[PDB]
Amino acid sequence: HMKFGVNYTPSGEWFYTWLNPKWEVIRRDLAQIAELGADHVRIFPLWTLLQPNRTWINPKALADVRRMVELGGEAGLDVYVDVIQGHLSSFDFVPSWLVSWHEGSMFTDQSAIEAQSALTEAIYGTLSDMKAFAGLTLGNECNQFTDATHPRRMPANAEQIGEWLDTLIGLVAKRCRRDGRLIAHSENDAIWYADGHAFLPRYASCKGDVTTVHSWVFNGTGQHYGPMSCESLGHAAWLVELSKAFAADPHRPVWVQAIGAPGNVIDSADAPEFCRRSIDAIADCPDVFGVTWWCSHRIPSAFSDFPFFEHQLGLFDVDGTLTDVGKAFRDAIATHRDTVAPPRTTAIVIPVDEQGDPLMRAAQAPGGSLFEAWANLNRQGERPCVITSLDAGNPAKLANRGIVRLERVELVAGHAYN
Amino acid sequence: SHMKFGVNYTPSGEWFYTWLNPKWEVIRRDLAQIAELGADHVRIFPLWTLLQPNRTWINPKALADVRRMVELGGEAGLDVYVDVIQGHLSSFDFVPSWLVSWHEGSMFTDQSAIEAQSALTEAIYGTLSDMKAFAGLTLGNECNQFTDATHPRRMPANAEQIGEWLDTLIGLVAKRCRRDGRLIAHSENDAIWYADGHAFLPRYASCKGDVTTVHSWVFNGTGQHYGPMSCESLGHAAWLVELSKAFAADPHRPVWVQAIGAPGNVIDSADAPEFCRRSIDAIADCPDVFGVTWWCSHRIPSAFSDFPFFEHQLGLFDVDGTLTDVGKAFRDAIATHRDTVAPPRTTAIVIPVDEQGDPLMRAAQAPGGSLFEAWANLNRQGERPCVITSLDAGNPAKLANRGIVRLERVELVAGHAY
Repeated sequence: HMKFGVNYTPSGEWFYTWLNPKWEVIRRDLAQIAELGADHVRIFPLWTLLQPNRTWINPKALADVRRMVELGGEAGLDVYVDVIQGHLSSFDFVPSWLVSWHEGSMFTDQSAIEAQSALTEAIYGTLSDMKAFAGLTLGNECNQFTDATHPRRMPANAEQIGEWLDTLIGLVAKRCRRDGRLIAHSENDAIWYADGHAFLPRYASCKGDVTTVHSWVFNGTGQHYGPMSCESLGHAAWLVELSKAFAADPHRPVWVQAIGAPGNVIDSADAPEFCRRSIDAIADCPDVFGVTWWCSHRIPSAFSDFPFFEHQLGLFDVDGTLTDVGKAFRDAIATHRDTVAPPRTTAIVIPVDEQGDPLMRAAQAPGGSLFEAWANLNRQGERPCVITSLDAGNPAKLANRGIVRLERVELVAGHAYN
Repeated sequence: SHMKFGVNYTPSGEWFYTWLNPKWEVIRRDLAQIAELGADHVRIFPLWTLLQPNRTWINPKALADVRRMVELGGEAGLDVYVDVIQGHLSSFDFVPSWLVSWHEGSMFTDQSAIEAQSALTEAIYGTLSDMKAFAGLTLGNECNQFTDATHPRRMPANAEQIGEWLDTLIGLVAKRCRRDGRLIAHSENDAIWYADGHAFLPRYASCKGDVTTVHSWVFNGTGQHYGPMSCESLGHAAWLVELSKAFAADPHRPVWVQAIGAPGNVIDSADAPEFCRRSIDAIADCPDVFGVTWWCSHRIPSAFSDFPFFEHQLGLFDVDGTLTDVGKAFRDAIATHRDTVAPPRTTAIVIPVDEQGDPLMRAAQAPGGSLFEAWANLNRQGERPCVITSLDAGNPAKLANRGIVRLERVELVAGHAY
């Protein structure tokens, strides 16, 4: 059955609380999350505090991560830790030894990679004795650093990205398997949607233990089709099913690791229903690892330079009370506690090259022919899945997935995306 | 008319990374060691990233840690000077997340950033204002390095905007400083004296704030072009003292040698004690010297990476806490010059300036330039030269106020050693 969790934004001080955590408030924060019926949280230490020198990891920062995990467990939550932030809510947190006079690419500078390796090992080893420590993600949407849009871009080609993922995941993959924990990585949706982007779809769907997707309908979907359109309400289920096309394993779990109802496209009055119906569509996709809502506690209004909608994403308001979206999410957990999605047997076909990479990612981005073909089949009640053209010509893969019907469409780029 | 003697305080063991979790018993021992030298003050350096992690939130714990370090300085018998904005330390930039990449801005021209720096200056002064040991503030360590074209993530500004930035931040506390008995200053690296085209102008250091600050580092081409133990190198700090007075409106304005060391990349380790003694000998023969503040107290531990190597040796106390040979020289220099009063300097070299009092050619007063060598040659000859501008040379009142009786002129010949 699906797991239900929340991305943990500390009340009152946000991630600025890591300098001097208020453990009694954090204990209360985590207790509130558990009261929703959530079974896990995802937490975010800051790279700048963890590793202020390339060869010195701050022991107090590690002990603070340990204490937050410990409090998560005492609240009855499994705790997932993102190692490298890196990036959170429009802000970059990059240690001084990788900035300006020391500027470097985290993806290709060998000394930086060895530092990220040491940090990954230090986080795992710090937490490894804890019953509540459930697994690690390399870091939140690290691919945003290498995208051509980034104003201080860290360069990398696709081969170097694959090596970066393999290096860091390979440090802990064996331990995670024998310990019963998970190792994953996380990209924003440029990996699915942006042609020329150095993170490739198959990286998300084949590397690490589960696929992560982050579903944000401010990516042009809500603006182009309407915030409460089938395209918008189904966007998270679309990412789940799209991602499986690029998976070698036919029942690999897909983790909707971040999803929210962004107020820059969805009116606040629609956000509870956006939450309920988005989770309804996700729950009708097989093999969903879980849904992790963004986020637990609203950002205090005294903090500046956030995009305004980021402040409202919290399930709990600044005074600690449960919002209407929080109620919807609580109710969605109860609704889908034991939901089992039936197999999906009609697949749309993604044309790919001989390496299994899309001929045109823009066609599966919002506004694209493949995006809309899936959305139309979904609106017609046909419950589509997604396959590549390579797999379409392999009956063993089709049989293992139960696919009996194939729908094909031409490649047409969308222009609604970002 | 007596010089103060102090040390720039680099915390033992953890360097400025100690601000994450200060080891107060070690810091107390650090400051007692500095006082044991006979030093009467320290200069301390909080980190901007920890003080102000959001544009509109200053972290109260970071403020309380600054207050506690000042308190321990006082308990050691030291006056404490605080640099507000780092900003820049020993090749590293510490710039908060809200002023980088997606949030990239210039601290010199972005009005909302200027208002944040104002709030931080006021918060630091106000936190420390009731403390007997708090002796004054500098806006920040060598902030001009952020606007130089050499900087790889330059914060733009023209010379007018730099003047406004200084006037704005200094103007916040200038009157309180005067009524309370404290000082306000600003600090630039030597590009202000040497770099043609630089938006910080010499008259800014010599007229704005209460005392002129200079940072004397003979790796700026002086040690290379003339030799590490040359007169040009041993006299370089006194040269900056006398050069700076040419651009001061106040004829007896104090000049603070706020940072000076014997950098191992140009000065042999065996020569550093004599470099310390004789540099201070030269400074002590310049009138109106506010004080000498050695860089730095405690050597950087070898476990920390990516520092220019010479930065590790600069400490008066070794990584094991024992007093180095330079520390002995500096201790002995304090005792030698406790009561040294420098006689007036009456022979002046003339700096040609435009109608605004700015050099016609800064390269001529940089290492290798005609004006640079004219002062050094007169000093080596025992002539104890001072420096005035061409505007001052044609003003009998200014000449009278400074006791200038003899003027030496040289044609402008640019240097290229800088």
